[PDB]
Order: sequence, then C-alpha cells, then structure tokens
Amino acid sequence: NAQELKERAKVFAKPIGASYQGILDQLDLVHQAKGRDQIAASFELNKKINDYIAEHPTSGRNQALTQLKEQVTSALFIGKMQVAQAGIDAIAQTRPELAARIFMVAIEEANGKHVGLTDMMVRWANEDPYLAPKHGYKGETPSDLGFDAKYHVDLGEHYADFKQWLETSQSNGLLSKATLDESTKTVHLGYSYQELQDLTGAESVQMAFYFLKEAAKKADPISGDSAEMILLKKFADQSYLSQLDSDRMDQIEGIYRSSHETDIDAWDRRYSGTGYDELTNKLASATGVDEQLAVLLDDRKGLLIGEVHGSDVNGLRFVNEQMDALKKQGVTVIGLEHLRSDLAQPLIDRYLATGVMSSELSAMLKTKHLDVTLFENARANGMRIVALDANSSARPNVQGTEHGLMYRAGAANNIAVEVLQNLPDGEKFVAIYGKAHLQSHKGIEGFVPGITHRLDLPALKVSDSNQFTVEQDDVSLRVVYDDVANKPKITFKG
Amino acid sequence: NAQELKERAKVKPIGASYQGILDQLDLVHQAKGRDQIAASFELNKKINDYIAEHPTSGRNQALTQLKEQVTSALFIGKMQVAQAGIDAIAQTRPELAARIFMVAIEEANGKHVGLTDMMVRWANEDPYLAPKHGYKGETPSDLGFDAKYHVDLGEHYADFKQWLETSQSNGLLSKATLDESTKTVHLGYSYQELQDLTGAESVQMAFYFLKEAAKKADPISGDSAEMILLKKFADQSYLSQLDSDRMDQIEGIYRSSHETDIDAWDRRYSGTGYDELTNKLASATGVDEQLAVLLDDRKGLLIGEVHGSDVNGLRFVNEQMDALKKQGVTVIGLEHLRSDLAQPLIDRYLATGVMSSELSAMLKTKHLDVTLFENARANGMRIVALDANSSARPNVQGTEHGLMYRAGAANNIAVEVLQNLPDGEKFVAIYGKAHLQSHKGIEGFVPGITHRLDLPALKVSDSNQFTVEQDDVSLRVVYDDVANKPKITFKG
Ligand SMILES: [Cl-]
Repeated sequence: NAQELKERAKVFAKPIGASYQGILDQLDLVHQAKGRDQIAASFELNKKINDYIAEHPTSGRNQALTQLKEQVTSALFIGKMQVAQAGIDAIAQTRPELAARIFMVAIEEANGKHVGLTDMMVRWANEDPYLAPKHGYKGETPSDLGFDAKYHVDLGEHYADFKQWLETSQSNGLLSKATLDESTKTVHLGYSYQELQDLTGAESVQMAFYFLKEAAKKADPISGDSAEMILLKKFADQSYLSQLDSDRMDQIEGIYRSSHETDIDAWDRRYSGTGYDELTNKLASATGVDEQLAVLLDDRKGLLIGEVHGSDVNGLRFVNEQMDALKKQGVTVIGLEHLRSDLAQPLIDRYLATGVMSSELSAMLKTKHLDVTLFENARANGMRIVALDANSSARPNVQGTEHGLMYRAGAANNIAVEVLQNLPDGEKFVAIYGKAHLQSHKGIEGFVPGITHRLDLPALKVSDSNQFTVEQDDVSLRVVYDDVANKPKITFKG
Repeated sequence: NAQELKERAKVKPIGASYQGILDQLDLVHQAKGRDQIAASFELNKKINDYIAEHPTSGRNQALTQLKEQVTSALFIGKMQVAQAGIDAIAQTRPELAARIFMVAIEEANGKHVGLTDMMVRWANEDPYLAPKHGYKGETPSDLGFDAKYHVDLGEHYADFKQWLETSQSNGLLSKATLDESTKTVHLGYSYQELQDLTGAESVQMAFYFLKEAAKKADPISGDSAEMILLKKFADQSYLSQLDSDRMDQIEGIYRSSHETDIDAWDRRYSGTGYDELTNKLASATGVDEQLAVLLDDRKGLLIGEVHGSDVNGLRFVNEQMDALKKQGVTVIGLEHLRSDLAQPLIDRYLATGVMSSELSAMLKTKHLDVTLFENARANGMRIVALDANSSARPNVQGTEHGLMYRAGAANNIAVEVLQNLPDGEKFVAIYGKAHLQSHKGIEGFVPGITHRLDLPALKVSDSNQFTVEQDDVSLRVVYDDVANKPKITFKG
C-alpha cells in the first residue's frame, strides 16, 4: 500500500507527467494526514485520478490507478457506509471538501445519530446553486490590504467608470473596504454581492455596483450565469468561497436539528385554537394599546409581529410610534429581518453608542425604507436594534422546484432565533418579521418550524388602529413538498 | 549696475547663498505681474540673510547697492510712505508683503484710504499671519486629495493608527493616508475641520494623539497645539491658501465697514421705523401673521442666539417649517456648520438621501438636531452654512482685536452666501446675537449682518413671537487701543 507505487514509478518507461507525479504527492499526504483531513485528501486523490484517466484514456498507468481508486473508495465506505457511497462519491469527484464534510456526518449517522441528515445534505449539495462547482479568482492576491477580500474582479474597460463611482463613494464614506490596482485594472472588494445590493440606496454605490455587474456579464456571456454567479464562479476569493460553502451547510445542518428538536406539540398546547393561554379572547377583551402588550408579554420572552411584504408596514410603524408604550412592559430590544447582521449590526452598535450614523448604515436604511427616526428614538430611549438576518439566508433558485423557499425560511429563522435567545437575561424583545416565517413552512426533511415555535411565542399581527391579533399557525404547511416524496433516500441500518 | 553682478563674482567659487541671489535676480526679470513683486521681496530677503550670516565679505557692498535699487524700484514717490511697514513684513515673509503692496499701489492713487495701514498692522498683529515654514520635504502626488498636514508621530503612531482605522471603518477621516516607513500621516483635513468632527469618538481620539505628537515635537516653544501644526507640519499649499484667505477677510471687512449704507438702515429699522414695525408684531399675534409682515418686500429674516442655553432659533425653524414655506422661504441659514467641508456633504444628503458619516458627526458635534435635516429634505428645502475656517478667531495679546476679526470675517461668509441665492427665494438664518448688531472695529466699525442685508435683528421666544432687538449704538466705534497711532496715509 505505502511501499507499492514508489519503486514502480522510478522505472522510467516514460518521463513522469506533472499531474501524475502530483498523484504520488497527494498519496503521501493521505498516509501522513490524520482525522477528517485524511478523508478530505482521500476524495481529492480520487479527483486527481479521474482527471488523469479522463485526460489520458489509454495509458499504462490507468490499470494501477483504477486499483488505487478502488482501494481508496473501498477503504472509506465500509459496511453501513456503503449506502451513501454513490451520493457522496458523485459530489467528491468535483467538490472533495464538501463531500468530506458530508462523509463525517455519515459516520455519525451510521451510529444511530441524526437520521436522514446525510440524504438531505447529499440532495442539497447538487440542488443548491451556491454549492455548485466553482474556482473563482486563483492568483497572487495582495496581503497588505486592511480588510479581508471577497472578490478580485478584473473590470477591463469598465475600470474607468467604476473608478469614478468608487472614488465618489469612498469620498462620502461608502464602500470603504475596496482598493484598486490600475496595473491589472482589478478591484479588491470586501463586500458580498448581497451587501452591495443593500447599499444600493446611495446613487454612488448603485452606479459602482452597476459597472461591477456589467464587467462580470461581459467577461462570461457564453454561460447562462447571472451577474451574481459570474462573480462567485470566476472572480471570488478562495477564502470567501471556502467559508460560503461552510455557511450554507451550517444552515442546512442547522435547519435539520431545528426541525427535529423543536417541541411543536407544546406550542399547539399553548397557542392553538384550543390553547391553554386562551390568548385569542384575552387581548380582544382587554381594550387599549398598553393593556394588550401586558397580556402579550407576561411570562413571555417577548413578542413577534407579522409583516405582509405586499404593503403592510404596521410592524415597523407600531415599534417606532408606540416605543414608549413598549418600554413600559420592559422591552429593550427591537428585531428586524430588513437588515443583515453581517455588516449592519456593528454599524448599529456603534451608532447607538456614539450617536454618529455611519454612511453605510444610512445607505442601508434608505434601501430597506427604514426611517431614521426609528434609530433616533431607539437611541434616545436607550434601546437595542438587532438584525435578525444574515447573508447566509440568501434564497437560492432550485430549478423546476419550490425548494428555494424552504432554505430562505429555515436559514433566516436560525439566524433570527440565534440572536433572540442569546440576549441578556431580563431584556425582552419586539421583533418584526415576515408572516411566512412566523407560521410553519414546508421542508425537505420534516418541516421548517416557524420562528414562533422556536421561541415559544405566538404569531401576532397589528392593525392600523394598534390592535393585536393572534394569527393561528397554518397546520397544512407541516409537510414535505410533493416533489420530495419517497424517492431513493440514503438510510443506514443502525 | 543691476546686471553687473552676473559676471562680477564669476570672473573664489560662488557659494550656494550668493548663487541663490543670482538665480532669484534672474527670476525677477523673467517673472511678471504680482509674481515679480513677490520675487523682488524674496530677493531682498536672500540679500538680508546673506549679509546677516556673512557680514565680513566683499560681496556685501555689491549686495547693499542691489538692495537699495530693488527697494527704491518698488517704493517710488507717494508709495514711499508704506515702505517702512511693508519692508518689515517683506524680510520675514515676502508673499504676504507682496499682497499688501498691490493693495497699497492703488491706495496711492486714491482708492480705499487706510486699508494699507489696516493690512500692514494686521499682518504682524494676527498670530496666524506669522512666519511659518511648515513641512519641507517630499510631498506624495498620488494621495488623491490636497494634503493640509504632514505630521510625524514619533511614539504616537501606534495609538493614532488605531483610531484612524476605526474612523475610516465608519466612513470618517477618509482623506488621510499613512506612511509606516516615515511614521508620518498625510492628513487631508484642517485643524478646525477635525475640531468640528470631535462629536465622533473615533475622530476625537485620533485628533488628541495628533496634538500630542506636535506638542512633543516642539515642547520648548510656548505655542498651542494648533500653531505647531502650521509652523512645522502644514503643507506649503495649505499655508499659502490660509494666509491668502485671512487677508481676503481683512480686505473684505474694510469694504463692509466703508460701503454699507448704515444711515438708510438705521432710519427705517430703529428710529421711526422701529416704532412702526413693533406695532405689526404686537397687533398681529398669529404665527403666519408675524412672518407675513417680517417678509413684506424683504430678502428674509434673521434670528439671534446665545450659545449659553438659548436654542429657540434652531428649534423654531425645525418645528414651523411649513409655515415659513408659505411666505416664500427655501434656504435655511446656519452659523453652527462651516461651508469648507459641510456644504458639499449637505448638498449630497439633500439630493441622494444618504447622510455622510462626516456630516452626521458634525451635526452631533455642534449639537444640531438631525430631524431638522430630515424635514428639510422632505419639504424640498435647502440648508447652507454661514461660516468657514477663514473666520478663525485669533488670539491677539493685550487687546480685543481678535473679537473684531470673527465678528467681521464670519459676516462676510454669511452675507456673501445669503445674497447669492435664486431670484425670489427668501431665507431664514439663525446666528449669534453679536453678529446681528454692530460691533467695534479697527479701521471703522464692523457692521452686522442686518445692516448689509437690510434686515432687522429678530429673536423668537418660547411662545413663538418675534421681538426686534435694538442695535447697540455704543459699539459703532473704533477701539481706544488702535485710535490715535502711527497711521500710514498717502498723498492726494
Ligand atoms: Cl481634495
């Protein structure tokens, strides 16, 4: 095994190829590496073998390589693990890092833990466009930058116009994390595609972002890829792509456990039509704004107000107008899905502390149509404003299905619940979120429980006259999509 | 024998000092306009410095004749009266003296009597116009902005870099690049601009270490942190621009104190006019009733203020803004902000909707309400700054002529901006009480903003009612200090 292909390679029948010699070096890495690194290098070994065999269909090496690949694949998938061999190998032949992570989850699932998680990941790995094969910009990136780069775009002839709008933005405090290079006519961005989309409120960024997209689309017109995908697949930084794949799976692996560990029975026992709190007629009977808030906050962590994206703005209105009323009940936090916690959270914390609103923050507030008065009043009353969403929740477009909505629902809820549960002891919250997230939602392995089930609170909805109404959960949505059905599911026997 | 020195010393080796005089002499003949005058004073400076350092050289007599010729060539006839004054300034700083000269040339003919004495005396009296070399060295041209300072932080580079990057992360202090090689900072903001951004903790700290670096760089001299930055770290371009603007203000204050028709104003705003005007606001007690008469065939109105605790001016315009729009108000004047850096940021905010991090910082620094700007943009109103760094209050030892400067220099910024507005659009400016009424001067007396714009000095109370404040006539006089001194007057 170890001392097999060593002496045979020395017999110079033909000069050793650069790619083939690399296979021997990759094989040395497997025997030396330990833990899951060994497994990651093992899938990489088979990937290098496929590329050699495909590029050299008829060579004397092939027979030795097929035995190696057979011996490597057989060494990884043993016994119960053979059920997930076909699915993980398929992914491993392209993304060995992603396949290696699924392999670790399979080892644990083979020992009785987290049933169906491996299938969900294997199915989602090829079903999610963000986890598709991608290399990005792989060149000599600059290390002296004052920030972590996300894109290394080459604008070509668009460099002229982009520079104008980038310099105009930086002059007004916008797009700080961005440095140019006229020698190569490339830009080194420190902002995600979604982050730049959030700053579009400012004309300066809108134009800078416009030429960035046009530069990408012009650089790859043959593929149907959109402006966003071209930047990831061809101009993204290796470190950003490495974390992006990790963050996407963190949500999937997070949506799974949320869909199985949530005590949904007790939520129905408390807030259903036949709930013991009988919250439906209590807030209806009790008149006044402050009385309704009392019943909605007694013995509770906080409250969750709905928002129909069509034209409802009562959530953001009530919290801004009736902030003093809410302060009486003891709420020192205001949650919103409108802002991303990745870039907006630190800027909000700095604003509430100092009192000076940063340019990037002011830009986000115009894009998301959030009034500046909400933040002025919040800082005055001594309150927090937390972003209950992140870039991780980016809704993908699964072709021919409705699975994209499932990810958005669960991914965003994970981020929203994570922040609300880690608040200081005693401080209650008043989060405004979409109506779709407050009630149940269809999944691909059980069903995505709404943010209400997660926090043990009811789904509320404020009227134009400040009257709270309990919105019953739609039980019909507690099922998997019809396109999931009872297809070939990777299931172990232990 | 003006060009005889070209081959006298040439036909021991010529030193760099004497060669500098020869090179400077050739520059005088080649240069023209005011540059020739500036080069002439610079020539006499080199001659003075050569003789002062080499008092025992055969070239002194040759250079002494050259100094006579140049000095006698500049100050001819009636112009000789301003020789002793302008020459004293010339040996220390010729560019400043060159500007005074141009003004003095035309004064000899009859225009602006006493402006030369004002400038000549203010050149030495104003600490900002003192000699200042600034930074002598390499100036990077790829900074992307006009650098105002090139401070060298010895043991404070570590702490400054911390708050600078913390500022840039929040969109503050973008125009400032570091050089770890020399441990210097190519700062693109002025001293007052950083003071106006003190509201933000990020800047305040960086501004604190910026001073400490300067204080330790020159601890022996009893100069303030600000002056040390000018005298040893300011960019040559910024120093030339600073001295220019300071003299423009003095020259601008003279015009105001001699061209403003104070009689026409005083007759219809204080004497019979006050009694008749006071009855309008007294009788008509409505909110719109008062604004109608105060804007009756007028450019606008001016509300006074006392920085102690009175903030009715800022509070009134923010609240009843719609009421002001009915009579014809559009522009909203404001002393608190300074046009130099704030005006472009305001024009952006009102247009694009996104507030600049630096603007937001300024608003908190000057304790301005943010909703004033929000309501302005929504109602389609403009906000302009009626102040600048040009009106930098100077500390003149043993006298109160420093108060005179800001009183007049600030009004020039206010008046020039308020007058140059679209035809038909009225304005509502909030300013200090001192600036609305008359103030003491050095040549004459600095007239307030009310006299120049032909408006009254109003002051809104807590119950929203305009009360006309009488102009203090006692202040319409020159200081007892400057009066009856060596006056520099020309022949008719
Ligand atoms: Cl500039």
